[PDB]
Amino acid sequence: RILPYKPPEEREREEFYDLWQNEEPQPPNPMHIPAPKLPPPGYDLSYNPPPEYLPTKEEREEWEKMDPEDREKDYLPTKYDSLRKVPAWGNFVKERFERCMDLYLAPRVR
Amino acid sequence: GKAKKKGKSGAARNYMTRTQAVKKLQLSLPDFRKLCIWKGIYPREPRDRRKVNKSATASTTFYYTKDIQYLLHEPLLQKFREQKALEKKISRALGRGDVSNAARLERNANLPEKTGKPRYTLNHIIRERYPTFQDALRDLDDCLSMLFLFANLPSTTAVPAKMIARCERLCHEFQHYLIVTHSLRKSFLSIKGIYYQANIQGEDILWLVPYKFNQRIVGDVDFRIMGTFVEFYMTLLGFVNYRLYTSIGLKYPPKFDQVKDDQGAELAAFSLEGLNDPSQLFANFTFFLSRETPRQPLEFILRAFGCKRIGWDAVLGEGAFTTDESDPRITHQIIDRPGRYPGRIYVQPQWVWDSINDEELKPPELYAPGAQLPPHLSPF
Amino acid sequence: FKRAEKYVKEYREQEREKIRLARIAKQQGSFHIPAEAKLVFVIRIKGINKIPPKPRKILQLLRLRQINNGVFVKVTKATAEMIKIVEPWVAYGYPNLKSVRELIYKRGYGKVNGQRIPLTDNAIIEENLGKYGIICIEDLIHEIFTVGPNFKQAANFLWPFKLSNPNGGGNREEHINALIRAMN
Amino acid sequence: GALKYLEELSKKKQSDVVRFLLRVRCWEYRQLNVIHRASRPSRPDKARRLGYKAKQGYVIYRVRVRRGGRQLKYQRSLRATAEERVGRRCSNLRVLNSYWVNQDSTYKYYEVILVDPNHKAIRRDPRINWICNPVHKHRECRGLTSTGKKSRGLNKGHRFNKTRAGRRKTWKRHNTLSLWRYR
Amino acid sequence: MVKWPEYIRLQRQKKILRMRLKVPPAIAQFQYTLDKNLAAQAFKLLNKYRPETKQEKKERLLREATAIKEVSKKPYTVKYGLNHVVGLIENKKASLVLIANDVDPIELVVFLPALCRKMGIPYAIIKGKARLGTLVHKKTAAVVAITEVRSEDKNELAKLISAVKEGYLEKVEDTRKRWGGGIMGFKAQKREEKRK
RNA sequence: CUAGUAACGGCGAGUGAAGCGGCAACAGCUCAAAUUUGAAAGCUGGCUUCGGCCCGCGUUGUAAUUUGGAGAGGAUGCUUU
RNA sequence: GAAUCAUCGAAUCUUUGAACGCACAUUGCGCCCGCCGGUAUUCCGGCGGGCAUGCCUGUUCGAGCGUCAUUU
Repeated sequence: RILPYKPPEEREREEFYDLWQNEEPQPPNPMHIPAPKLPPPGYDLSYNPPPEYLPTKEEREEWEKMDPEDREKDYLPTKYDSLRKVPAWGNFVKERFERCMDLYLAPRVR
Repeated sequence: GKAKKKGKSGAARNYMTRTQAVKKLQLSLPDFRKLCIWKGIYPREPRDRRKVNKSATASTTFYYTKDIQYLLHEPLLQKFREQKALEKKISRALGRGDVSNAARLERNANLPEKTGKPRYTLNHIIRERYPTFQDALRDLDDCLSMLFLFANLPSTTAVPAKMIARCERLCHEFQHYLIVTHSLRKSFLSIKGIYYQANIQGEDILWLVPYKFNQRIVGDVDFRIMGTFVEFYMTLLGFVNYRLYTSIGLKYPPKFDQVKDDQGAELAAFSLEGLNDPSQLFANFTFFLSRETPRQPLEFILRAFGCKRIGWDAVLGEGAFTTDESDPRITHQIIDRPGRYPGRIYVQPQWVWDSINDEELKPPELYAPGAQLPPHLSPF
Repeated sequence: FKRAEKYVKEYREQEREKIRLARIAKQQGSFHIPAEAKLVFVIRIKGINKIPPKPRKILQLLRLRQINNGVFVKVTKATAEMIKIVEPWVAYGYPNLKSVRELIYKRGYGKVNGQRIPLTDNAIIEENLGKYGIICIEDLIHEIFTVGPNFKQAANFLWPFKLSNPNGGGNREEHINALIRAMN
Repeated sequence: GALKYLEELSKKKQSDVVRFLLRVRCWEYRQLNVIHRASRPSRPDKARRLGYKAKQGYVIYRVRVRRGGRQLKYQRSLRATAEERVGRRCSNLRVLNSYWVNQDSTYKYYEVILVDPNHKAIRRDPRINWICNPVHKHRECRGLTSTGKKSRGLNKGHRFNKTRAGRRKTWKRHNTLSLWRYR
Repeated sequence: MVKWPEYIRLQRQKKILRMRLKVPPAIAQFQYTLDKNLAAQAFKLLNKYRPETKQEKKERLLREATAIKEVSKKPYTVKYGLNHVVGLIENKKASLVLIANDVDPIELVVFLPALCRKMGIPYAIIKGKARLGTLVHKKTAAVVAITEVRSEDKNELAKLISAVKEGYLEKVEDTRKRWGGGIMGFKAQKREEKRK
């Protein structure tokens, strides 16, 4: 009835199943509105776009002069000759955190 | 003839404010917010906010009656009261000075810092939220994007190094599922990072893997809210990864060596046992990544397309082909610098991504080193 | 207000350390280690509040002042006796490739103009050093795993790593490589 | 043996240490309710001697009763009036016994031991499971406590002839005309 | 002005009455407890002789049971319980006795300082019956005692026995016999002058 | 049955027992006051595959031993489950 | 397997009444949870389970310079 003794260091040595085991189709209720997925990555998101997609240096300066969150696009394309010249994205985590409040703090309208 | 009030009848019965929902649930505001992430509760918009509440503002958020009633009957709400009393019991033995009673009560707590497995069990909530495996793959889009982003980020109080070590272990396990089934189709290079598209059961999954560098995290970010997102997605990851391995017949969880993982094998330590156009691309080819090229995004791609023999530098990893560059077995070396053996083709990692996207063997003469690269295109 | 409880303890720790420090100089400063040059990642842990003056000069020499910092050193017959003085406040051990590559990637800070900036661009690397044979972070990563002559500047470039405090996770040979994983 | 010391101290109750305690407690008990509750007995030696245990199902209640006459005298004792007022308050419990705790010029203060017949610790214990039986409902109302046995004259001897089995039963026996068949 | 709750006022008025009324020497000696240094040194020794809790006693019995399937000395713990402790001090088995100052029926400990002084065991009076229950692994302990310690710290108890004697016992010697009271404030002094 | 006796009384009216003896029926016990102190050994819950887990009560005392025509402790050797 | 049959271990059991959401001389007036029908996420009607007081044990929440510890 009773397990014998194991010393507590050996207890620290000591310390998956199918969710859809019986799966049936379920009709979705019309009130629940699913979240809209993110757009697919466009041509201009690439680190080496065609040179017709270059803006010149004036609106790069004009981009940095005006305040953030006043932009139609949070990005403009850049040119990089090699992947080692490409740095990490500066505001990636802030964008994903803004997606979090887009996912659970900003409402959906059907 | 009966008199009925406009305040008590109408949209006020249907929609309820956030403050009224919190007071009804008798929970704290972070507790109510966390339960909304797990259960998928959503504020939505009423048709007329004035009809819902006469004293109301557009900045205020409302809620539906039915999903609030689900939160009232949530077993997690019962589990929150049990965990709160248990957290009071942890400070009991600390206050008494009872070290042994503190050791066992934290062991009864099963706190996630020392375990890595999430604190609460949400198998029933995930089952209620996702009715089909296709919807799990649809939410795997943001799940894998969350997983690889927060696997690159360092450890904090909300996300300890144990949970990232579990995250990078399970992310490679899902990657090992992809390289067995050859599921990856499109790879995309971008300033934000590297995008990947793979097809599973007729469903496409997109995720973004930033470059392995130092990403600044400072500002106003809540580590608790990204922590509960990871905890929800980690539980969704484990049951999906168990389903996919049992679907293909490979055993789950796969075995691994801690010595190889500590020595830097990464993708090489994870050995997968079968029993408890993509393949034709580099069907019989040898690859050698140099020290500059990113090993982790490259190794994911060519193993997904079934290339057999790949090596890299000793300082880049462990458990690979021979490190020395004098071996003539290698055909294509991936170099990116600003030997020169005639038997070895010298080519750039940009050629790798273009050849995966086009699947037409783009010429290495055009992608020769020391020359300006052609503009690559987005497959989407 | 501070009690005579702490006064006697502080003077007892000071005479114990002075005897041990004067033990060390009077005896031969030789460690039971092979003469082959090796590499140490060394971490300051708070030993005692008061500090003696010979380690005062040498802890400023390792710029190891703040709580729970780390830095990479290379052992010589000199650097051993530097390590063989500062034992109670530091932990010394041989790193592994996974431990070192993560630590700079998760936390990489550089020193220019007396400023602690992150490691955001490899173009910043060439703007900082440039002409020392280094080409990116992985060049510095390889420089850590096998010591070259330019490691002296790479140690000087690299800021001390301000690691996070663990919640409970002299010489330790592999236990410090367990300590980096517990507290990074 | 701390309760032997308490027994000797309770005997000496006009002395300086105890009269101080009886003064400060009477002030506190006066400003509390009439039929308030006590978490622990104020006289643990008297509670122990009378049957109180530190077990779930045993509670203590404190009662203040007005002192004086009813020159008609109320034949019910002030302890019997105290016991009747707890039972009408704690109607789910059974009055075990009671004891004196304090005095004033206007009030007398008693502490009453109650036993819960519906707890499981009480029904399991054969030393107190007798009070679980339905004969012992409201013992204080029938004169079945130590106060009631005193006021009913339930002693033995020539001195207690009229009341040693109940005076109403004895008066019925002594006033009955017994007629037999073969008279 | 505002109205306080009834139990708040009653427990606050119990403060003023205790400090105003002059107290007989049996209860007045409980107002003189020991100092911060002697408490920490006493509890340093006493923590070393804590009893075993329900968890590590159940594991220790599980030790000897599974070994019997497949040699001990006398345990030394701090002694507690009133009738157990006063039985020990009546039999001169106790070395040091530590008494709480806040036993709600004070009579349960009011004979203890005289009984310890008659029998010859040195005693002390400490703040907190909750602090003694911490040592005991109970909620509250009215009194604790030490009978015998291991030979590792026979010297530590002897120095604590002396430190309790010359630091607490020969300082309250005159205040054992003398009454309490005499903490009258400015409002009480003006009221007494008006009454007289 | 004692006994309309003793005893009490505008000693008028009156009131009014009991021990003994013969029967009927019979049956004895539990605490508090003790230090288990070489080990709170006691008990309520609610979680369970039910086999045994935690929470609380409780040392200001829950079990065992003992209740003054007794008893405890040692020793002692038979007899009981 | 009849019965204005007997037995009786399973059910049903309207309003009241110690009478228990409020009122009562009206088949009325409120709140929490769920369901159904009729234009129906908003309107109406109906139905189901609940909502008295004193006290006991536990659970949980709160207050009190009542009160203890907290520089190793």
